[PDB]
This record gives sequence, structure tokens and C-alpha cells, in this order.
Amino acid sequence: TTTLAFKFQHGVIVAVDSRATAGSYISSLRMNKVIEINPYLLGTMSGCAADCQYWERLLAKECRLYYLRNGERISVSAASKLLSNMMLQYRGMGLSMGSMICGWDKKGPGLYYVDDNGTRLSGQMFSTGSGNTYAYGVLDSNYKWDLSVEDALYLGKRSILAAAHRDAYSGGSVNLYHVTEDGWIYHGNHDVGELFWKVKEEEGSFNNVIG
Amino acid sequence: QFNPYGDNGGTILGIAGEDFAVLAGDTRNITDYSINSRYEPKVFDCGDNIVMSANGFAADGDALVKRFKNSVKWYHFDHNDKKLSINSAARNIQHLLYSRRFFPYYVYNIIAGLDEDGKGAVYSFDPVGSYQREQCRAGGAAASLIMPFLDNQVNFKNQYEPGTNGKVKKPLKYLSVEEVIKLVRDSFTSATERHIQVGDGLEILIVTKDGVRKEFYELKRD
Amino acid sequence: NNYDGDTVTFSPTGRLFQVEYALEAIKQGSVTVGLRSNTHAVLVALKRNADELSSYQKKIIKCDEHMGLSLAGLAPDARVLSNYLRQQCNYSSLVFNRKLAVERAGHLLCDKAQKNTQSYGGRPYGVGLLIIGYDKSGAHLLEFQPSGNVTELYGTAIGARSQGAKTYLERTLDTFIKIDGNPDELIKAGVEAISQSLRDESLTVDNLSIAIVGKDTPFTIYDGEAVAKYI
Amino acid sequence: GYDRALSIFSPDGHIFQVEYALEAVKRGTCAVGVKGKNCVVLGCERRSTLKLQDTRITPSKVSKIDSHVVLSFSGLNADSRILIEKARVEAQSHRLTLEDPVTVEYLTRYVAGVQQRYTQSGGVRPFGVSTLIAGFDPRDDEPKLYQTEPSGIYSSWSAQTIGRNSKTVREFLEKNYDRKEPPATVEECVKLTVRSLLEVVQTGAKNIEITVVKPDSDIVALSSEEINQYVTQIEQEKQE
Amino acid sequence: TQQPIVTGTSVISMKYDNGVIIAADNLGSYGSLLRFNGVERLIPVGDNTVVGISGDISDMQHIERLLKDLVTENAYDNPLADAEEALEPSYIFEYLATVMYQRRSKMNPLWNAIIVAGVQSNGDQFLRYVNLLGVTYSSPTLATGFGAHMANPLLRKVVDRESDIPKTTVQVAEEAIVNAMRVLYYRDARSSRNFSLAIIDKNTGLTFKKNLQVENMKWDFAKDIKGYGTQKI
Amino acid sequence: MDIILGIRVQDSVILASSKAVTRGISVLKDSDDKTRQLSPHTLMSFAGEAGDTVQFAEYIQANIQLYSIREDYELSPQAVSSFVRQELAKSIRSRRPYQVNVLIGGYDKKKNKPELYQIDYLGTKVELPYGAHGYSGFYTFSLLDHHYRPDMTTEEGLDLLKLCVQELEKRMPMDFKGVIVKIVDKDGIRQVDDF
Amino acid sequence: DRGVSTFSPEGRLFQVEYSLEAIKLGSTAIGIATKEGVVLGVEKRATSPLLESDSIEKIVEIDRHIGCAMSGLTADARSMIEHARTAAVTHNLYYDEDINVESLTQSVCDLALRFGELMSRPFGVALLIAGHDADDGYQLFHAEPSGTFYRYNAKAIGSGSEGAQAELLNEWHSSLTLKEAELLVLKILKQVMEEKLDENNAQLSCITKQDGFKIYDNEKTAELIKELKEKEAAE
Amino acid sequence: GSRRYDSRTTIFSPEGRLYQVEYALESISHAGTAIGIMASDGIVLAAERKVTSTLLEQDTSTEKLYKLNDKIAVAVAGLTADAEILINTARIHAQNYLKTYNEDIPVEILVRRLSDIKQGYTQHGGLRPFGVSFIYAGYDDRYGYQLYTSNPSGNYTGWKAISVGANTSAAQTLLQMDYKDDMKVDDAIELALKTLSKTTDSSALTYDRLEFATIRKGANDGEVYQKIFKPQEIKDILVKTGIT
Ligand SMILES: *[C@@](C)(CO)[C@](*)(O)[C@H](Cc1ccccc1)NC(=O)[C@H](Cc1ccc(OC)cc1)NC(=O)[C@@H](C)NC(=O)CN1CCOCC1
Ligand SMILES: [Mg+2]
Repeated sequence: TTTLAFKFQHGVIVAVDSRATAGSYISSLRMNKVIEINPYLLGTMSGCAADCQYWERLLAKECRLYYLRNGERISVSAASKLLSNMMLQYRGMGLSMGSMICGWDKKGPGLYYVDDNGTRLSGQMFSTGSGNTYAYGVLDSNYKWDLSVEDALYLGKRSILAAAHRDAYSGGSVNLYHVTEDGWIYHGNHDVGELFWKVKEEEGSFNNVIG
Repeated sequence: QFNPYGDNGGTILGIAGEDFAVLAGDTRNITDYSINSRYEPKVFDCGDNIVMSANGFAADGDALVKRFKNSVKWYHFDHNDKKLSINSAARNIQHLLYSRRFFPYYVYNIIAGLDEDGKGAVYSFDPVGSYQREQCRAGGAAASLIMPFLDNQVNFKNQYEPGTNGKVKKPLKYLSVEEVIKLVRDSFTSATERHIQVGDGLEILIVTKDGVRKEFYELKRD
Repeated sequence: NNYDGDTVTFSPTGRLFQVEYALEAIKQGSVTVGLRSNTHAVLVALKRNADELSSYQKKIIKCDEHMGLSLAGLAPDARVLSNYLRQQCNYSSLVFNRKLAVERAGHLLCDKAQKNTQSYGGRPYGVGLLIIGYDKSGAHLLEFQPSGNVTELYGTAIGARSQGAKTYLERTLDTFIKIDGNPDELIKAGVEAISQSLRDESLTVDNLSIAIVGKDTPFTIYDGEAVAKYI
Repeated sequence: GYDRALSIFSPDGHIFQVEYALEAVKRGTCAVGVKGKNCVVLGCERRSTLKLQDTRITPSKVSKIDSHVVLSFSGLNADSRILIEKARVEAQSHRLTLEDPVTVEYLTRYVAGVQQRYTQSGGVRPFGVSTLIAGFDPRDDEPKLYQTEPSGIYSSWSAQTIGRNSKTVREFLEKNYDRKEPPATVEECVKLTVRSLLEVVQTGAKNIEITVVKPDSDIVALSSEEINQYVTQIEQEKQE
Repeated sequence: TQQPIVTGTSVISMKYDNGVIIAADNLGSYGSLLRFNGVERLIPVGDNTVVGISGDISDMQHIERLLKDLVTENAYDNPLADAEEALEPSYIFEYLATVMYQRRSKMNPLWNAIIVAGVQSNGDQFLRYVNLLGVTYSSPTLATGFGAHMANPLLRKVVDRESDIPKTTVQVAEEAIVNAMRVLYYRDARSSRNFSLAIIDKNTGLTFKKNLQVENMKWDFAKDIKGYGTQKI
Repeated sequence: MDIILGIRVQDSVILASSKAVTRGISVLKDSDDKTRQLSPHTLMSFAGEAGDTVQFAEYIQANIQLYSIREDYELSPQAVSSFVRQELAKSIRSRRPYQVNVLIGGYDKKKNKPELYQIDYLGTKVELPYGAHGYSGFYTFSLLDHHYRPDMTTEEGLDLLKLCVQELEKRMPMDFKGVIVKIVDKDGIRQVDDF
Repeated sequence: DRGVSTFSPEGRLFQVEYSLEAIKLGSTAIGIATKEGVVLGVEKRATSPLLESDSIEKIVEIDRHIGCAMSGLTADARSMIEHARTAAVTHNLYYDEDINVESLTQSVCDLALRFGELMSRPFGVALLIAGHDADDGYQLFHAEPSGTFYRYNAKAIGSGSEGAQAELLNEWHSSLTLKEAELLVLKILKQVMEEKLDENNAQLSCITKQDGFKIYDNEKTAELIKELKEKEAAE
Repeated sequence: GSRRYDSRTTIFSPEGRLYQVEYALESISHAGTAIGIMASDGIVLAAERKVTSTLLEQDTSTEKLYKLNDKIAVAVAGLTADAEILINTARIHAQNYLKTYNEDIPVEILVRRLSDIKQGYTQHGGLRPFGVSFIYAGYDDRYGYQLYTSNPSGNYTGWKAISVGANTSAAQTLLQMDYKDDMKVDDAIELALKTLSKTTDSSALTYDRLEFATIRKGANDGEVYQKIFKPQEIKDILVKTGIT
């Protein structure tokens, strides 16, 4: 996998690939690596698929119970912490999970990185998975706070493409999300095969590749 | 040292139609270079119009199926004989598999049936419980042989329309149950030729709104 | 009197009053009738409502494909005991690939109820059960009392005014036992039997509850317009 | 373990042990809570039967649960320490797991839940304590005042009193406290709290304790002289 | 986790038209030492089932006691213990299969390979395998250890699929089993000449044969074999 | 994490802690604050295995904050350091020890003295004028041995600290992304926003 | 003294029967089920005018499709609500679907008789559990501390229950609208309440398939009270 | 079953009192009087042994005054055996604190811990409470010299001067009369003995019927010294103050 997420002026972008591997064999061409915890909360998935699905869906149960007890939505900070504490229970037992908890709350947009070690980091921009290095390259050189929703969606989409191309264990398709104060908005599934040729022509990039 | 796991071979295949679904699997059971049985059923009718197959280590596969069948029974008791939907069964199975996260069921599991809108459904699992709904999935020994064939012949991958030369794709027309069964048989005949653990027999379970039907076909016994 | 404070105390005449008081809860409960032939076994239950706005309390519970019971008394206690049966029926299937014998099911209920009558702190079960089933030795009907006593019978009845239905079955014994391969006629005999225990009220569509099990018949419960045929 | 059911129903549908716990609260010294427009004041009676007391070290009637929430009580003193300790542990546990301090409503709900648990658990008796819990939620300027009691029920109050002769001071508060216009300043809020205690206290010397809690973790306890000035001004206006 | 010490080799079996046959030699090996020569590894349960066990003998003796205790327990409060509610092969197998899989799941297995052969109430043949891993399978022919490699090929020439079962008689089936036992005696180093054979027929019931020997053996051709290549004398 | 430094001057304690957080071959964050305020006049920096560090620090923080509320009183830096040491000494013989090394910088309001305590994951406590964990000391202690006086001002302490960071930046193979510096004195805890 | 799980000579559990007496002392709660939704209404019954009435929470959300009203020793309900919310969301976790109202009610009632010498006594509170699912539609249940639960078309619990139930006997029919049910709850509450009914001392709520469970605003209820007064004065 | 014989030690009376606590206090009211007086430069502990014998070995005897650590001591009123159970727990608690924080335990924290243990026996467990009232005399660097008392209810309070045991009503009136805030240890010693001499049920107050102790900063420079008085030293202070 390759996942990314970043905060900006108009909320937070979340982009992920869809490939799944079992060794060198591509077990899946299209797997959902985002979980809709609630209308204002998202969670990315990298590492063991089973671990990512089980624990983040269990987080959603616990985030839902929060709303019922308190009559109010859980913060991104609190949600990320519940998940990190879950990881801390199975400390050294062999879980493999890297996720970004993305959402909008009273403090504005929120983004937290969380992994199997229990690490929990707040930040503007994150990227996880085998192809995170390729994504960071595009992100770091093109990121601004002053990005438009249209340009930001493209940046996250283009950054996954960069990774899908170079990283053998990343690809398939790109799933896009945009989180606002009215909730997250799904911006579709984009095949990398088709997206690559399109971007190559329109952008002029990937000159070395023949098409 | 005692190895609690084993490999009983076999291969399974699930395909979701427009208003039907199939779950096929060979009937050969093996250890190493020996055949245990030429006909040992691997795909099961679990009730509520759901079919299931746990391929890999037979002992864990039989245990999982047995527990899911049991989960269906108690779902009826606890919820006033309500029908267990295919999506609900899938999520239930995830929790069954993850209950042994640190001593896994060594099986690749597939279930097939119909969703609540009457359309065909296939769900695929890994040994630790990650799942997702799919249209097409081969699992087990010859999975890597069969899947590329299904990408080509079911989803028309890398197939374009003549004359356009790569500009226009082959449109994704739906397949009938008769067409699917042909692809299933050719998949297993091809897998039998080039995979030593595949052969003897092929058993297919077809699910429609009318119920669950079975079909059996001989395979090469060498 | 002085010996009814708990289940662990015999009276001077050798009686267990807490068990007898638990038995009393069954007599207050609504009537239910059980009867069988050589091919089928039938439960018939008069359901009770709280008022006109309320639903009619369910009386019959399924335990397995080949076994089930009807209750009279504390409904929650029936839920506990039926849940236990479900587990025992299920243990027999999973471990031995064997359908649980109705007689053995009775022995298990007897032993579970007994433990509550001899120990301090707990209480007897406040419910009576009529268990029907079809196993390898044919059709069966059991009567469970929370004293622990389980009895295999051709027919019986428990609950309020159950003596009327029990007398009827005692007269009809030779007739209804011979009703083989005819489920509707066996149910009719049960509906006619439970009718002997009615006063003021009569059998309506949401009042009556019927269950049946047999040779090629899984345990199935009939409620609502499904029992209008027999009214 | 000792499992004996001490709190049980009686034929008339009463749990006497819970009701007798309320009698212990009735015996306790008077405590009062009044919330103004931008503050809450907690007043507490100190019975003057005990002189030669060291007021530096004697357990104060008002206790900080966190930097932004306080708790006063009426009833058994020893029992109140257990509830306070549990509340303080939960406050740190909440900060640690959720990264926000507790709301006043949450803290109250927890303490009330503890009290309730002790009314249907084996081998334990109910807390002979009613509490007044006051404070301000994080990043909020709306005053909060709650009450709990042995049964485990809790509720929010514009003003409330508990303990001995609480019937009398509640009578006073009901006629003196206006909801449409609550004590606008700290002075007015403290003055009304002292006035209410003067209906019951006896002497206005060292018998009255006052603790003012303002927003953003601003909690202070008034001294004897500061309170004595309120006592002086009240009676001088009364001589008319 | 353990290692097997005193072991029993192949158990072989097959279905025929009216029932099942099962056989196993009477040897209890201690590694390469042929230590115990009077070990019965076929254990009847009632008059309708024979359980054949290979592998660790101490675990076999434990299983033997579980089955003996199973018969006792089934008779309790059971007036139909010798009739409708008697133990079936399918009950006995599933019990063992449950035990084997539970033990492997606790990482403390019964180091065995078991074949349960019998005839059901309705006259159906029962033949199913289970081992230390809890792995189960059924087939017209079944064999454990070396039997799987050498006996099955010979027995499958008689009953190659399900449709061959009604065509196979008890005489043909027994002949095939006895020949297989000879082949195993030629080629399995942990085998013995003495063996036991059991037939469970739906008409004639349970026939248990003890003290059988491998006979009609071919050794004469050995006299002509000299050296390992070039030696003539 | 990697580099944490501490220096006790005349009237304050200064803690410097790196900003980098690495995961695999990628630096995930370059602004991480490896410290927790235990009480108004006591600061604890930390470094060790991923996840364990923050979990331990926050657990200590909660315990000290609980004590502060219960007694309406701030524990002395010495008392806090002893509590922390015991928890680590308790931890090292546990089934899964917490692999965390800490520096505790505090100003004792009773004695009117700054105090620096160095405690490693084994529970090895030492009071020092300047301290470090891991490889940090190898590069920096020679400079500190040379330049350190006990009568140094806070400004001179910061200048000597800059020299230590410059030496680290020159001779370490490791890019630790600079340091966050915090000062602990009689007036409490404050952060030097430009370093 | 005597066992907590003791049977009386009439065949009833003393403690269960005594807990029912505590529920009779509780404030009135009424539920009315219709084909457009289920309405839940309660008497708040503030003990003093200084008690902020909006903090009285006797109507509670269990899930988006299930609501709950209480009467009796309301402090006992909190653990029951917590269990119900957990059961509801846990089933959603295991089965990716909403839980049936009956199944939720059954889960709550399983706690009831878990008392002895487990908790030390039965619950001293009755619950009206109202909700909607796809299988059985709009449903109203009455959960008692006996472990028994009856389904109801309409039900009143609390101090004015038998008087209110007799009124619900006459008024309820199978073609009631949601608006008609709302006014009917208000009408019967106003009848049995000691103090004069208004938006501050009485609360309304409903559960519909579209909008789910909703507690009514005091402004919204006030209009329904004014609408009630005018229609009663109309004849 | 066993329920029949259960006294139920942890229940409220209809008036809202704890039966056993009240009856334990009744027990304590028959115990020998113990007095504590706090001064600006130290604390005094004085206590009366109950109807002794001439054959009692006094110099090795201890029934009233116990040492918890070097800074804190207690006077006992009630069942001596009950008190020793609590005293040993308090001694351990002080050492736990010292091991954890490397500082001597503050007086109040020790008092609160013991008082919490007493409280527990009144709320859960079904056991009888400890029939003991303590007077805690101690010093720490936060509040300086402190006097506390705890009783079977687990309630504790701070005092300038206080009595427990027999005739506390009479004793407290006498202390309230003659006590002043600027008082010193030597004066407090005299007040304590004079109060006992007037409240005692015995014919006359003698050395063999007394236990006596002081906690003084009268130790060489900034530190505190505990002095458990010997029989001969109690005899001397009785002559000095003019009682015998
Ligand atoms: C890339 C692919 C890294 O390899 C990325 O992290 C994805 C993340 C991901 C998250 C959620 C769902 C799907 C994918 N990871 C994988 O694809 C992992 C790689 C991996 C293997 C083994 C591991 O040991 C702990 C960790 C990571 N693959 C899997 O998890 C793989 C074993 N599972 C599946 O393929 C499950 N699918 C197969 C198709 O049927 C449905 C279930
Ligand atoms: Mg092949």
C-alpha cells in the first residue's frame, strides 16, 4: 500500500491506493483502505488488512457509544487515542497496523497518525505504506495551505499515482475523500492504468515512459 | 517439534452473477504427494441461502464451517427466525476468524449467495478475517493460475474493441449462469492440467432466489 | 410456616415448601396441553395478555429441529431452561453428530432443577414445561416439574384449570394415540382438549398457540392466522 | 466474600438502607450552592460545638476534584473521602484516555453512579452522603451546579442546599433567588450565599466557609475576615 | 508437544457391497527395535464398529479406555442401549475427531492416525479417517502410514470409485486386504507377519479374526541374485 | 527517540530534546515535543522505544497531578524523581519492561534551587549539573566538562547548549531535526521559541 | 431475615413484587405506538422550582432507531441503558445491521433476574422501550424487573398508570396519526399530573423510520400544548 | 444457612447512625483518658493507664503511647489489641512513603490512610469495626506541629488540644478554659497533667498510672526529637508541676 492525508485551508484530503498482496502475488486489485467511522471521521489502512479492519471497526463502535453517552461527536484527538490505547494492549503480540484518523471537529480539521507500536502523532500531512516515500516527494514540493479543493484533490491523487507507478506493492486504483465541517465527501474510484496515461498526456510528466 | 498445521490442497472459485452466484471447488483431498480422498466435499450449504467453503487446512476449514452453521442456528433463536443476510454473515465470519488472531484458522474462505436487493454476491476472506465483497475470486492452491483468466474472461481486462486500437474498452456485459459454469469448468480443467493438487472431481453450488442447486463434474485423476 | 424461608429446609413432615410455592406459580400460569401419537407430537398453548393494548405472551419455545417445549409459570425461568436445552441438544450434535434423545433431555432438566432445590442462596425454578420431540425411538411427550420430577406421558396438561384437559385426554387416550400420519387430526384433539380448561374466554386467532413435531416434520410453531384453521 | 444483600426492598416498595442514608445526610452540617451569571459559590456550615480545632489542617468541607471542578457534601465525613478519591482518580483517568478534562456533568454522573452501585451490590451499605458538585467546563463560561444523593439520582440546580436545616435555607433561596436575573457579580453571589447560611448557622464567625469558583480554573477560598465583612453588612441593612 | 515412543504401523481398510473390512498388524515397535509382538490395534466398539489405530501405543491405550468408558456412559439411563440408542460408528468417530482436534489445538496431540470402520443403523457403510491434526476424510479405501503409499494403490484397483462398491464382494475385498498386508510385510521395515482382521457386515455382523499370518510369500528368486553389479559367484 | 540533553545552571534547569520522529526510513515529524509537565515547576523529557515513551510519561504525569490535587501541594523534584525511579525499577523485572530513559528538570520552591535528575530505563537515578541519554553524552560531555560553571546565567546556559547541539549536528551521522528547548525556574516552565 | 430470591406462598418472588411497588411511586411515563411512529412522553416532576428541569433526563436514546422512557427509581436505569446501548452497537459490529427492538428488549430483560446472594436486588425501575425495525415495524415494549416484557399498542407506567391505561383503552385505535398520538400523550399526562402541565414539567419524544429517535424541543412541545387547549375548548 | 447468625455490622439505624460505630465509641468512653496538647515549640501526649497492679512491670509496659516513626507518635484509647493491628499498618505505610518519595511522610497523609482503613470496616466486609480512638502527635516541614484524632467511624479532625477516652466532656472543658495560642511545651505539660488529675476516676494521680511523651524541636538545631518518658521521669515531672 500507499496512503496519504493532509490538512489544508478547506479541510483535509485523504487518498489511498487499492492493491493487496500476498507475497509477490497481487491478491486484490481493488480493496477499500478507508473506513467511514462516522460522517465526520475517516480512517486509513496500511499493514495487515485483518488488523486494520477489525480494530478500526471496533474504534467505530467505541466512537458511536461516545455519541450516545455524551450526546455529542467524539473529537479526532480522542478517537485517535482510543485506537492507540487498543494497540497498547496487544503490545508486542505482532499486530501490523498503520492508520491516519482524519476528521473535522470543534478545533477545526484534525489529522492523527497511529500505528501498531502505539505511536500517536498530530500533524498537517502524513503518508503510510510501502510507497509513502514516493508520495511524500510529490506532496512536499507541491503542498500549500492556500490550496483549492480542486487542486488539493488532484495533489493527493497525483501523489498516489507516483507511488503506484514506482512501488510494486502499490497500485490498482485511487480512492479519494475530502473532509469538510459538514462531513466527508467521497470523490470516487480512479483506475491507475487509465489515470496514468491521462496524467502523462495532460501534465507532460512520465516522459521516460513510452505511450 | 509438533506442527499443528497441514496443507490439504484443493482449490475453490466463487463468481457473482447479476441475479445468481456460484461457489465451486474440487473434491480432491491430499497430504504431500498422496491422495486421501477423490471425493471429499468442500463447499457446503449453511442455510439461509448461503454457501461456504474454507480452503487450506481441512481441520480448521471443517471447524470454521461448523461454527458458522452454528452461528446461523443461534441467529434464528436469538432474533425471531430472522434471515441472516449475506453481508451480516460476512461480518460474523470476520469475528470468528479474528477470535484466533494469534493461532489462526489456516484457511482461505469464500461465501456466496444473494444480497438483500436480490443480486449475486461473493465475499472473500483471508485467514485472519479481512474480507470484502467481490464479483470474482479463486482461492487455494491454483488461485494464481485461475484469477488472471477470470480478470480477462469475466471483467474483460486488457480487452479492447477492434478497429479503435486501445482507445475503446470491451464493454462489461453481464454473464448468464450457463456462461459462468463454462468458465468455471474450463478454469478447473486448466488448473488440473498444470497443478498436481487439483483433480478427481468438481462440485459446484449455484445459488438463486429459488434455492441452492448442485452440479458435479469429473476431473482428471492423475 | 417456620420452614419455608429457604429451599434448604425440610419441614417436620418432610416437605420442601419453597419447591411447593414454586409449584404454585405453575398453577397460576395459563393452560397448556401436550399430547402425542406414534408418528407426531403436539403442543397446544393458551396465551395470556396483560390487557387489550398488550400482546399475548408467547408460550412455546423451539430447542432444536426435532425438539421443543411449552411453558407455564415464570417465563424468564423457561428461557433459562430452554436455553440450556438448546445448548445440550447442540452439544450432542457437534460432538457426537447425534440428535439428543428426548428421554435424556428430560434427565438433564431434572438434574439442573434439582441442584437449585438442595443448595443455599438459590431458588427453585418457577415454571413447568411440556417437552415434545421426535427421535430414534419415535414420538415423545415429557412433563417437567421444577421439583425435578420429569415424567414421560402419552398426553397431559399444566397451568390453571388444567385438570379439565387432563381428564379429557385420559378418556380419549385410546383414540388420539392411534392418530398416525394425520397431523391436523392430532392438533384437533389437542385443541379440543385445551377447550375443556376454558371459562368465559374462548380460543381466538391471537390467543391460540400450536406446535408440532413428527416423522418428516421439523419442530414448527403456529401463531396468528396460521391457527385460524383450527378455531 | 461477604455477599449479604443489605439494601433490599420492603413491602411498601422502599429501600430503607438508602432512606436511612438520607437521614445521615440530614444530620450532616449544612452545605449550600449558588450559581451567579459568571461564577458559582459553595457555602458550608461548620458546627461550633468543636472549638480548640486546628483550622489549618482540619479537612476542609469543599474539595477540588480537578483544577476546574469542586465538590462539597453533607453527611458522613469518612464516606465522603471515598467518593472524592474515586472522583479524583476518574478525573485524571479521563484526561489520560480522552485528552480533555471531565465536564462537570460527567464527573457528577460518575460520582452518582458510584453511589447507585452501592445500593444494589452485595455486602456493602449506601454512602451516607449527598454532594454538591460545581465548576466550569473546559473553554466554557456557563456556570455548572449539580447535586447527588445516596440513591444515585442527580440533577442540575440554579441554587441548592443540603444537610441539617436545609429545608429552611432552601425556603430562603426559593423566594430570594431570581432566575431571570441571577447574581450578576461575585459580590452579589457571595452575599446571597452568606445570607442564606445566616438563616441557620447561629453565629457568623468561623461557622461559615465560602469558596468561589470562576471560569478557566479560577478557584479561591475566602478567609474569615472577608466573610465577616459580608456578615457585618447584611445585619446593618437588616436593622431597618 | 511430544514424540511417539512405542508405535504401531499401517492400518488398512476398504468398503465392499455389504460392509467394511479393516486390518492392522500386531506389532509394537520401539524405534527400530521390534519390541512387542502381541499388540491388538483393532478395537471393537459394540457389534457394529471397529476402530483401527496407528501411531503412539500409549495414546492408543488411552483412546481404547475412552471408548470403553463411552459404551458405559451410553448405557446409563438408556433402556434402548442395545437397540435404537446404541452407539453408531458416526457417533464414535465424531467423538474421537472432536477429541483429536481439541488436543492439537492445545498443542498436546494424541500422536495417532485412526480409521473408524463400521455399519450404520440403516445398513450404510461407514469408513472415515482422523489423525493427530484433527484432519478428517472419507474414501472407499483408507490406509495410514505406509499403507497409504502401498496398500491404497492396490485396494483402489478393486474399488476405484463409489460405483465399484456394490460390485465388490467380501471374498474379493478380504483377498485384496490380505494381499496388501503381504506387500507391507515385504516392504515396511516396521511391520510384522502376524496381524488381525475385522469384517463388519450388515447381514452377518462383526467377524473378528485374530492370529492371522502372511503366507504364500515369494523368496526363491533371491538365490539367483549375486553381488551388486559385476560379481558372478 | 534519540537526543535529550539537560543542564542545571544558577537559577534554572534547561532541557533540550530533538524534534525528529522516524518510522521505517521516513521522518514522519520534525516538530515533536518529547516532554511532559508533571507539575508547574517540574518538567520531564524522555527518550526510548516507540510508543512506550509517551505512555510512561503520561502515566507519571497523571500520578503526580493526582497527588497535587489530593494534597493541594506540589511534590519536590527529588520526590518526583524517586517516584519515577521506583516505577522504572519495578518495570525492568516485569514481563515486558518499559524501555524509557528520562531527564527530570525541576525548580525546588522550598530550597530555591534548580535540580536535574537523570534516570535510565533500569531505574538508575543520578543528580547531575548536566546530563544526557544514549549517545548524546559521548559528543557533548567534553564541551560541558570544559565550559560548565555552577554560577552560569540562563543565557550562558543556552549559549553552551547551542555549542553542544552544533557539535552533535557536525559529528552525529543522525539528522535529529534540531531541538526544542525549555527552561524551568522559579516562575515555572517556558519554551524558547527561537533556537 | 430471609432469602432475596425467596418465593411467597402464592408463587411470586417477594423482591420482584416489592420493586413493582417502587415503580408505582415513580413519575408517569406514557407510550403510544402508531403506523406513522411511536410517541414517548414523561412527567418530569421537579421537586423544587430551583431545579433546572431540562437536566431531568427521563427519556433516553438507545440507538438511532430505538428510544426509551423510564419510571420508578430512575438511578437504576443508567446501567440498563448502558447495557442496551452496548448491546445495540455491538450487534451492529457483529452483523453490520440494526438490531431488532424485541431482541434489544430481551437483552435488557436478561439482566432483570440476575440478582441473589450478580447484583443484590432487582431493578426498581420500569422501562418503555420504543423503536422501529424492518421486520416488525413500529413497536412499543414494557420491560419490567420481573424479566418479563409485553409488547403494547399503548402503555402507561408510574403513579397515574391505571387511570391513564383506562384512558388509553378508550382512545387508542389502529389508524392514529403521529400528531394525534402526540396530543393524546399530552392530554393523558395533563390529566394524571399533580401540577399543571407545560413545556417545562413534561417532555415529548418520538421514533420514526426517516428521522429516527428525537426528543422534542420545549418550543415544539409548547405549541402542541397550545394546540391541545384550543381543540379541547372547541367542544 | 449462615444468614441467621449475621449481626450485620455495617448498617444504618433508622436515625442514620452506624450502630457498631456508636457502640464502639461507648466502649472507648470507658478507656483510660488520653490527652494531646499542641504548643508553638512542640506537642505533649499524656495518658492514663487503667487500674494497674503493683506487680505490673511498668518500665517494659506500653498500652497507651506508641511510636509510628521518628516524627509521628500516637496515644491510644480503647482495645489495645485492635490498636496494635492498626499501628503496625501505619508503620508500614510510613516506610512505603519514605521508600517511594525519599521523604518522611506528612502527618495528615498517614492519618488519612489509617482513618480510611477504619472507614472501610464500617461500610463493607461485615466485620466489627476497630474499637480504637487515636490521638496523632506529629511534625513535618509543611504544617509544622500537628494534632489529629481518629475514631472508629474513620472520621478525623485537627486540634490545638484534645482528649479521648473517659471523661472527655469534662477534660475538654478544662482544656478550653486554660489553653492559649502563645502557649509553650513546658506550660502544655503542666496543663495536660492538671487536666488528668482533675478528670481521673482514681483517688490520686501517680507516676505508675501514667504514660507521657513529648515531641520537641528542643533537639540540637533544626530537627525534631521524640521523648517517651520513663517511669522515673514521669515521677519527676509530677513533682515539678506540683501534683505529688
Ligand atoms: C500495501 C499493499 C502493502 O503491502 C498495503 O499496506 C495493504 C494495506 C491494506 C489495508 C487494508 C486492506 C487491504 C490492504 N496491505 C496488504 O495488502 C497486505 C500486505 C501485508 C501482508 C502481510 C502482512 O503481515 C502482517 C502485512 C501486510 N496484505 C494482506 O494483508 C493480505 C494478507 N490480505 C489479503 O490479501 C486479504 N484479502 C485478499 C483478497 O480477499 C479479501 C482479503
Ligand atoms: Mg492434477
